[PDB]
Amino acid sequence: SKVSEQLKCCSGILKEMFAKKHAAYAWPFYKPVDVEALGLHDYCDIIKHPMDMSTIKSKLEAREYRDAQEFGADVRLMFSNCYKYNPPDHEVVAMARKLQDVFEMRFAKMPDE
Ligand SMILES: Cn1cc(-c2cc(NS(=O)(=O)CC(F)(F)F)c3ccn(C(C)(c4ccccn4)c4ccccn4)c3c2)cc(NC(=O)Nc2ccccc2F)c1=O
Repeated sequence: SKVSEQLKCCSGILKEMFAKKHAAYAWPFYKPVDVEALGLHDYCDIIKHPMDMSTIKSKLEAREYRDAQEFGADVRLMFSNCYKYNPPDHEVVAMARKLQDVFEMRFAKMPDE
């Protein structure tokens, strides 16, 4: 099915996002932001739907995403939360932009038929 194939591409993109070659900028997105350990007392107030790569991985496996668009929405939610909460000069934002570039360039090759 077109959907099965799209999901495989999504699985491949997320696997690449976890790969050692991208770890220097991907690592802060591997798991949910630990608001307690980082002392981000206002994070929950500011961000309504936290998202991270391990959460996306778990959702893909459980077959939560019906298609590439649903999967893409959660990847873009992860980056948007970073752009929303952090000051634009924060290092983590620079890292988000590098990981988003890897994501967008490969997600743009999604099979179209
Ligand atoms: C998506 N996301 C993720 C994180 C984040 C998560 C971590 N680990 S984790 O367990 O949570 C998730 C996991 F496992 F995947 F890695 C660590 C461990 C160390 N750090 C540093 C040293 C740091 C600095 C620069 C670049 C990268 N890492 C750190 C320490 C203190 C304060 C900031 N940064 C982390 C940062 C923070 C956000 N935002 C943010 O830290 N904002 C902020 C902090 C202080 C002042 C102003 C701010 F805007 C955010 O969005």
